[PDB]
Amino acid sequence: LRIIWGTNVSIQECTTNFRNFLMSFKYKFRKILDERDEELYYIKQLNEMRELGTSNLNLDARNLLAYKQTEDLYHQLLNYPQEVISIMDQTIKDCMVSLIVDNNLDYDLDEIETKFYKVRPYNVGSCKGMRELNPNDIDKLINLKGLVLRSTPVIPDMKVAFFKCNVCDHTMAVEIDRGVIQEPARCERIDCNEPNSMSLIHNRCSFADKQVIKLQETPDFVPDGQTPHSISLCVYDELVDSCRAGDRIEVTGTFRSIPIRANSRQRVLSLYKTYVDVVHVK
Amino acid sequence: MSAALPSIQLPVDYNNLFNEITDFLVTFKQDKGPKYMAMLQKVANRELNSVIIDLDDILQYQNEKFLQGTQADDLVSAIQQNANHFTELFCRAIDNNMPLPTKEIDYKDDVLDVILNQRRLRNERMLSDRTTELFPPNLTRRYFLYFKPLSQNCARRYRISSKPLSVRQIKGDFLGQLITVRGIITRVSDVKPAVEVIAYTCDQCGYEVFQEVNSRTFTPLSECTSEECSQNQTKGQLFMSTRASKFSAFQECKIQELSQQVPVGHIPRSLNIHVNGTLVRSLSPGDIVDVTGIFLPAPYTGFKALKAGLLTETYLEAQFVRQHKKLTSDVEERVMELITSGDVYNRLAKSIAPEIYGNLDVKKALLLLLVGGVDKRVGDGMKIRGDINVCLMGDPGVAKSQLLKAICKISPRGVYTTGKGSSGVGLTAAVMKDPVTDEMILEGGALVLADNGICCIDEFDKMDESDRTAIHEVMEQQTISISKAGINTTLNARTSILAAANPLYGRYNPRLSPLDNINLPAALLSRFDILFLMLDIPSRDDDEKLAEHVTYVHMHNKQPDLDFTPVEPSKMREYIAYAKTKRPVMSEAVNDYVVQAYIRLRQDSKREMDSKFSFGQATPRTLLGIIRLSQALAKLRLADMVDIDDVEEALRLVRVSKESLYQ
Repeated sequence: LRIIWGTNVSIQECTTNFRNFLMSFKYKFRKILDERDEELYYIKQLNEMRELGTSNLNLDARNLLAYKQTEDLYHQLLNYPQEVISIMDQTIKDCMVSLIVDNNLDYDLDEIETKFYKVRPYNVGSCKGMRELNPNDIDKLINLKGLVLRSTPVIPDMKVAFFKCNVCDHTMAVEIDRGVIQEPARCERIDCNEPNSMSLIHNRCSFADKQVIKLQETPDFVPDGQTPHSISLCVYDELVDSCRAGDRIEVTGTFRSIPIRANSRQRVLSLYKTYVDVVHVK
Repeated sequence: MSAALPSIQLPVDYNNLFNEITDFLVTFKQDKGPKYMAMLQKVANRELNSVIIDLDDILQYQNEKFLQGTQADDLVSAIQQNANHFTELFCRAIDNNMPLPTKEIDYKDDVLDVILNQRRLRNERMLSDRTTELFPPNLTRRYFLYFKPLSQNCARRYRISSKPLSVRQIKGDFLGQLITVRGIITRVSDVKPAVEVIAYTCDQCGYEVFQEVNSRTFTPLSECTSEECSQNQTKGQLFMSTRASKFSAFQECKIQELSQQVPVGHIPRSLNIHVNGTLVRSLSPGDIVDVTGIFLPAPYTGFKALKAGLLTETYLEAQFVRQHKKLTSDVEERVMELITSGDVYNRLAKSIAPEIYGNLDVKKALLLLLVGGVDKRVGDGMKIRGDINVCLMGDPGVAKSQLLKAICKISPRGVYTTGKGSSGVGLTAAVMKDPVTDEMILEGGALVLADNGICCIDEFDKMDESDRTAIHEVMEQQTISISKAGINTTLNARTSILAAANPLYGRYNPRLSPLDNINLPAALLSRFDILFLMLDIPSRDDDEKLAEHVTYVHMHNKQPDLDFTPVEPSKMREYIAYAKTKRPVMSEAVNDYVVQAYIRLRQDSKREMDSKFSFGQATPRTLLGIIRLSQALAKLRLADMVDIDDVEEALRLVRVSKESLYQ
């Protein structure tokens, strides 16, 4: 198969593994909750978003341990949680096509096949607070229980750039997808023009949203000496303006750390700052 | 280079110590085989990451070098000379004598397992991919080192470096050594990931450039420096990587002095301490502890010319912590000692606070409230009142403060307070100034941290503009909040109140009207349950006994007497905690006996109607409180006997708490 330098994860068996997990399910999981429903919650809901148009599937993600297969998927999910969502976002759009190929009268077969969807695994495992966050927890899922305090308005992100030098007309749009904007040093739109002054027409290329939110843990069974400390949030999608400040929270997020510039005007840097990146809140 | 760059020839070298750590191989057979090698096996199988290389295994190793008459230099000499140099030659001795594949890990069951071997094989196959950079030794450790000195009778055997010196005398030649200091830990920061290794990827060659981590500021390098992706017309542009960069633990703390070994002069000063390895998350604010560790100064690297000439601002680096002074689980033998001996109403009354004269009524009124218990599991949305509050008043000269507050410093989770400091605005939490780290945190007072405990207050006439709000808001159920311009979130309220109001000038005149000295009528006559008094009447027989009472404590130093065996406070604490796990349910004859009690409570209170002595006009809020303390005393003395006699103990207390002014 295709093995990556970065991860150790597989190829699209999980697509095939999801489909037999999803379609041949109809109920499971009674064995842990043995007290003593003929169709799975996901199956009817998969038809529901098809006729609502929404882009969000709130996956319980506590089924791969309640299914005989998908164990290695399940433990890769708690171990490479940036690639495996990017694999799973390809499946749901294609599994939507797997219901679209049945009846060809279903919303003209183009427009619900252009806007992307996304998934939301949540309630995965459990944590207990903040005095357990060890440095080895680099790319894992964390299940916090705390309190939101205050917010900020949205600052924008750099998802696409724009350029134009002083020729008559040049509307290129360079992508970034990094921490590095790359630039040319030669002209364009002619066969003979020198290394010209390339200008940065900033207010033309589109930007999405982003919001940082400050959290402090709820002082839960604190031993009457310790002060509840802080951590921050970063959201990307349309979970903005729904996390208003002042309510109890249970977040479902990944982990990330960033460097800081030590001098404000140099690129020199080293006690890092971390944060979390939310995939789904509650 | 010239101008005194070479030094004098020193007789103390390192190669004589380098081979002496080579004979720290399997040779120490006194202390099942090589014992320090046995600990080497319980780390490689990945369950614990702290070795302990003490001085005991060095001194006994020097004890059985008493017979080999050869030149063996001293070890505790050099390791107190320059202690920090004794870890880098140490790790370069373990690797030649480390048994590597002694564990069994297949795919999972180890963090960062297949990928480091993926990384190692990606560098191992690239060790022979020409038809090259070795690992810096910091990459493959997955372990740390530690040290531990001695202050036992081995120091009195034969010969110091571990006397607990204070911070005051420490500035001399004690810089670059290993010294322990006791203190009190304050200013606990958090745990942040520090850097020890690096990995830049350029996405063209994949050759991850490694470097040692220097001080807190450093700089990335260029992209045309490598061996494959360099040296052409195209160079891969470098950037960082997270998962291929191992990160450590780090947390900062500050010490002070014991306030008993300080001289008569100056104030004590602080000191900086760090952590490494895995001693982290093991200190607390208020720990009367001591740390043993090694010494080094640090450069400042900022504004070093005009200011910062040769200032030093050192810290100490930690090595060991020796912390001090810390339910049917090998403790049931003392729970039986209360069950077999019995004696609830009197021996426990003499147990808590036996250091006064008389007043067995009030020492009994408090022990019932030190157990509490869930009032009623209401289920529906009827949040009933619990946790009644008793207030005191009167002006004795027996220093009333250390009567009540001595109970608070042994009772569980019961925080002390006073008038100054956390006033009624800072009784709850608020937002304040912080250091250069995350400001606008929610700093608290007492009630946001002492939930469901004891709020032992004094000085009730102090800061009353904020306090008079503060007492109602906890007597009112569940509105401890921060109604500021920051947030409108509200937290719980479940704590009992024990108040002691001081009178007006001189004595409270009992012939005058009461409430001449307490300023809250509405807080008292309707929202409390019971009162007391500490009035002083002249009486000859008691005071000479009270005179012998206070003079007996001076010639000796001990205070105990009067045929009472003193009881350990853990025993009743276990008895309270066991009593808090019962919660009996009342019968029907008890509510039949209180309706006749309240009628007899109604009729006589509706006879006086005067402003001479008495308070109250028989509220049901007093009626529900007398049900509250009954099941409380039925909780502590649970023999499953909720009956007429159990509540007869209850009205026995309300009649003696009342009319304490009639003398």
